[PDB]
Order: sequence, then structure tokens, then C-alpha cells
Amino acid sequence: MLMPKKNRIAIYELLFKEGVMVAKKDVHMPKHPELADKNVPNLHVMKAMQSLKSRGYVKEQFAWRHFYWYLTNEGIQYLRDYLHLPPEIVPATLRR
Amino acid sequence: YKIPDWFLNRQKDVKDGKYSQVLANGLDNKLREDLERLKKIRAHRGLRHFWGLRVRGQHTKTTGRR
Amino acid sequence: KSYTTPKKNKHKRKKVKLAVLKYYKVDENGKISRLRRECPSDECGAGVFMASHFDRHYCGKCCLTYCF
Amino acid sequence: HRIRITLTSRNVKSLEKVCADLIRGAKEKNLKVKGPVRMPTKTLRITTRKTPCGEGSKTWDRFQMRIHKRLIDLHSPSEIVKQITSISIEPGVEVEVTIA
Amino acid sequence: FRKFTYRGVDLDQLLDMSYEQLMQLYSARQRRRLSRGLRRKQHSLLKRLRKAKKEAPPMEKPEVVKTHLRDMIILPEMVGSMVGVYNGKTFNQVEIKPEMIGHYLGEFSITYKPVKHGR
Amino acid sequence: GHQQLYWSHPRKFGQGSRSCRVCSNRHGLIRKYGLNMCRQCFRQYAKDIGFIKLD
Amino acid sequence: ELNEFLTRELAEDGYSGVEVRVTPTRTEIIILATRTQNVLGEKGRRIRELTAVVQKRFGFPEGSVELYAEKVATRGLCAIAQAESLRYKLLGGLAVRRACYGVLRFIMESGA
RNA sequence: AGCGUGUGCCUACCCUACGCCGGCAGGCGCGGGUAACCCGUUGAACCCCAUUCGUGAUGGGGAUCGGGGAUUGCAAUUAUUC
RNA sequence: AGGAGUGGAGCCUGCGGCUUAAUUUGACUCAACACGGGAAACCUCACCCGGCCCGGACACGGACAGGAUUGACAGAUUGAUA
Repeated sequence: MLMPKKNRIAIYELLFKEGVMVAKKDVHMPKHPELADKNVPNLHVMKAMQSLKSRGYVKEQFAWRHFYWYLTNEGIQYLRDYLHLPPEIVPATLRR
Repeated sequence: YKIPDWFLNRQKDVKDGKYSQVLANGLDNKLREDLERLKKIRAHRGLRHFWGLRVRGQHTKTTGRR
Repeated sequence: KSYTTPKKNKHKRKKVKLAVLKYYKVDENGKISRLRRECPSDECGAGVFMASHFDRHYCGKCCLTYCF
Repeated sequence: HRIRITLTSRNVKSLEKVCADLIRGAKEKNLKVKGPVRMPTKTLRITTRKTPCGEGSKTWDRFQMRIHKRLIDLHSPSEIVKQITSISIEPGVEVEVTIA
Repeated sequence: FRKFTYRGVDLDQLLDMSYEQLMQLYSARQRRRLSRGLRRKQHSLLKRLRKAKKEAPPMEKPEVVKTHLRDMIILPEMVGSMVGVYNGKTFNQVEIKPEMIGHYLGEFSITYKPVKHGR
Repeated sequence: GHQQLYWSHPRKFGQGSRSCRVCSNRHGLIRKYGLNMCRQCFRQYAKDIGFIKLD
Repeated sequence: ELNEFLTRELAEDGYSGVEVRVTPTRTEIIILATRTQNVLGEKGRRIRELTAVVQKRFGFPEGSVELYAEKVATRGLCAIAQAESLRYKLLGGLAVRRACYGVLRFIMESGA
């Protein structure tokens, strides 16, 4: 899926801000309900996330019509390397 | 004699733009013309009339059996 | 299975090596001989050059058009 | 001061013992109360075919869902009501409190 | 002997008439169709056919300009044109003599094949 | 352009506009009381919603 | 949908249903699974992943939903706890006869 | 009369009194109702009573078929419906 | 024992047949045939006739920033302002 690097980085940052991100299975919904400011389409979310699923950086779950993605440890390292953040700070799921 | 336009059988006629209740031999001669117009212009409605079929969106599969 | 009417030829990109070399003409001194017109738009300023068409002029970014 | 509780439930006995426990709270602190006014039950009704296809004799499920609705009118101070409404409520019950 | 009409108006009087006035002449369905608006949607293919009809060449019956649009009213503007009305199979050629005003384009091309019956 | 075409055709009404919130199916839709859940789907989840069979 | 989503998620971790409170300011939803250690994961990690994920789908206010994941007392008498127990005995590669008796012998011991 | 339904997450599309205009479908201003609160005391039909008709395919029956008029919709022609 | 009937008639409707680019289909005694909640103008849609799109994850190799690739108004051409 060819998509702007602006969108792609607003996806990966949002996955790293929490340790979790969701999306409804609707290709045609032109604005993701969570990330509306930076106009990321909903299919960019699904394809950018299934990319991480295929090479096993993120855990998959699906109920009724909604995707639920959980960030895993090697995916955490990939994202702080691919976003270039401090290795001090973690996603908001290792915070108690 | 003041019977309004909505009360007539031939309202806003195609040849003359006229409102008038058209009676027996007139109505037959003007019915003939209304079908023979649609026959001449090759319009679906008249083609249905020429083949002796039901035109107004019926299902002919089961009904209209001679 | 076997269809009669032959398939549609797909678009291949006409890649042009050093397309910046055509956009400008470098001078002997530290200056420019910019052949192409710059797009006088708000979305794109002095960066984007217009297209040198054979019966018009067209911008490739903001889709602005100027005719002879 | 004329403060109106609107209790709504799916299950009777759960809403019946709550409306009783709120009217306890009105008598334990001894302020006047119009009793548990019984608003009519709402039987929501979905009558769907049983078969996922249409390939049996034409049977139909007849689902209901009863919604019991009670209301309690008090002549109370606001803080006594916000105290009593917190005490001993259970998942079957749904409580509104209108001031005026 | 006599020249074709519409309601009580001649063709150049039909052609010399705004849509605001063209409404109140032909039938209720078409009046509504015109009143609903001139198309800003993908159905501006109505207007694109209004541009493709206005490529009338020098003296002969014009070339076949095809459409999928069956939902189009035969205006007096159209009359005399040579249109290809689509069925699924055939772009049927139709020369639109002026008695066809008010009717739809698809009203002149059968989308079904006429039935005959065998054993 | 294809971006104009791709999703042009309106989806504001008809059973091709709405679908099951479970099944994602264009059929046997129960719209009553804002369920919007397929007649097979709701028959599975009737108990879990609070739809007891009595009469 | 909560009950379904939790079934698809905590299947292997011994899921036996959810119970929801709609208490004011605090939507307290209690996962009722057998192995408490395996549902909260590493220092309450996975259970926080479930809090994070639920409100994102159900649009609850940021930090106005709390997931607890307590234990079923006498887990032999929950059917969906014995069905999920059995399916992972069968998917383990155990003979069906063995697995079914194993469940049936367990719940009749458990006091059914 | 009695079951009932009624403004929707996405979901866009709610039930309607009230006042004018129209023969009518309908259009217009204008409020109530997220409901034992408003439509609504749900003035329903068959029934009831009083004229006209009179054994005639008749005022039974309302199919086919012509012309016209309104609404929903992006679009109704192979007639949406009225 | 009877009451209302149905089977006759006109139409609504489903099924076979016939037809057709296509008339998508499943179901054929009770236990198929106003049944698939199936009253389909578009969508639905599976059918058939046209025309776009990739929404071909990922691993490996050539390409390739001396620019891989993306999108693009006229004109043509198209049914289309694909």
C-alpha cells in the first residue's frame, strides 16, 4: 500500500503513544475516528498494521467488524528505532 | 360552463395544448391516434400495443392468458 | 477462458534521466537561465515550475492552466 | 426540593428491592415521599424466523424484553438524595435523579 | 401538409424557451426531473451529452453519439440528432423525430429481446 | 479521475447502505430499536442482549 | 460484543464470561477467567492492553473505564470454562475419548 | 378499540398535532414528543340509522387502457407509489 | 356433523417450462412453490455486457535517488469531468 510517510508516521506514533490501536473494517470510511487531525484514511491504518502483523511486530484480534492490534516487544524496539525516540520512555502499557 | 380543467379526460392535449372532455367517437378516434403515435415513433409503449401485450409494468409469466 | 477482443496495453512511465538539467540552464557565472515558468499559485510558490506544452501552459502539482 | 428519582430496570425483584431501599432512606431520615409510582412495563418484541435459510416448516422465535419503570417523588434536600442513591445499588437497576 | 407541434407550441418556439418556462409545458415526471436541478453530480453526464449533442457537423444527419444514459429526457434541443442508446448488448442508433419529446432515451431501445415460444 | 468514481454511487438508503454490525451482511436485518443485527446474528445474541423466550 | 471480543482474546487463558457495572464515572467491567496470572500477564501488562483497547472501540472517556480480571470459584461448574478446557485438550492432540472423560470425570468430582 | 412504533454510533432516513393554500395526492409557515407527558381520549372499519337504485352484466365487479397532476430519490421508461 | 372455503373467474405473487447477453440461485410429497425474513429501479447482486482499481501482506534478487515511483487540465478517445 503506497501512502504518505506523514500519515504512516502519524499511525506508528499513535501505536507507540499507547501500546494498542483499533480500527473498524471499513475501507471506505475516509477519516479514522481516533486520528482525525492528520487526515489518515481508515484503509491506510489496516494495511500499515497488517504489514506489522505479517512480519510479527504486532498481535492481531478481530470481533464482529473491529480490528484490535497489540504492540509486542520486538515491535516496540522496531518503532523506537523507526520513529527515533528515547529508549528511556516506553508505550503507556508498561506504565503502572 | 365552469367545470375545471382537473375534471376532464383529455387535459393538456399534444396536438393543440387544449383541455376538453373528449366524447364517444372522438375518444375512440383520439385513442387510435395516441397508440398510432407510439407505433410510429417506435416507442416501447406502442411496440407492446402492436404485439397485443400488457404494457403498464405487469408480470406476463402467469396472467393475461387468452 | 478464451476471450476474442485483445487486452489493453498498460501505461509505462517515460522516465527522463536528469529532468532538473532540462528545467534549468546553468550559467558561466553564479546565476541562472531558468527556461520554464514558475507556477504563480498559493499551494505551490517558487519551487514548482510549469509545463512547456505545445499549445498551452499547465502546472503539475496544483493543476493551474494558462493558454496562448 | 421536589426532587424526582426515575428507576428503570430489565429485572423486577432487583428494581423492587431498590425502590424499597430508597423509600427506606426517605423514612430513615423522615422526609415526605410519594410512593413507588408504577409506570407501565415495555415488552420489546422481536419475532424472527428460527431457520437461518427458509428450508423448514415456517416456525418463528418470539423474543420479549420487559423494561419495568418506577418513579419516586421526594420533598428532600439534594445532598440527602445523592447520599441515599449511592447506597446498595445492583447491576439490574438504572437510576436517574431530576432536580426540578 | 401540417407541421408537427408539441402541446400548442412550434419547434423554434420550443427551442427559444428557458428550462424555467420549458417545465410548465411537458408532463409532471419531466417537470419534476427539470425542477430537481441541472446535474453537478457524476450525472453531469447529462450536461456532457448536452456538450456532445452540440457537435452538430455540416449538412447531413449527424454521426452516432452513444450513451448509457437511458434516464435522459428527449428535449427539443436534442431533436434531429443521431444517438446510440445502450442495452447491455447493442448501442441502438435512434434518429429522434420531434414527436419523441418528453419520452426517455431508453424508451426507444429494448433492453429485453422480444419473446417467441417453442414447445 | 478514479478517486471521484471509486465510491461515487450514493449509500444513504436501501439494504446496500446498511449492514449487520456482527455478520457484515446485506440481508435479514433487524432495524427495530436500533439493533441493526442480522436475523441469524440476533438469534445467537438474543440471550446476551436480554431477549428471553416466554410467549 | 465485549463478551465476544474477550472470548476471541482470552480463550486459552480460561475465560468464563464478563460482568459489567455502569457505576457513576467508573464503568467497572470484571473479566471472570480461571488463571488470573495469565490474563493480567507480566506485572498487569495485558490487562492494561485490554483497558486501552476497550475504550478506543466503545468511546468511553480517557481513563473512565477500569478492567478487573478476578477468579471463578469452583471452575468445574462453568460450562464455557469446561468447553474451552476441552477444545485445548483436543487441539493439544489428545484422543477425543480421553479428553471428554477427563472433563466429565473432573466436573462430577468438582460437585455437579 | 386493543397490540403497538416514533428523532437512530457509523446511520444519512422519526411520529405528528396546530394555521393557511389546493378538488386531490400534496405543498407551505408553525409547535409537541427520545414518550402513561406529544401525535392521542389513538373520534378505525365492519356494524348502526336515513335517502337513491331495482334483477338489467345494472349504480354489481373494477381488470385492461388513454390523458393529466403530486411525492421519495442521483435516476422511475419495462408505467416506484399516490 | 358442519362452517368458511380453495380448485372456476380477474389480478398480486412464488415454481416449472419457454425465451434470453442474462433472465443468478437454493429448495421438489407431507418436511419445495407470498419460502431463503427474497415487497430487487441503483445499491442489494451472486447473473450477463462494458470500463477502471489493487485494497498482490511478507522474504529474496535487479532497478534506483545522476529520481524506483506517485498523481495529474486541455486535446484525442471514452458512456463517463476513468
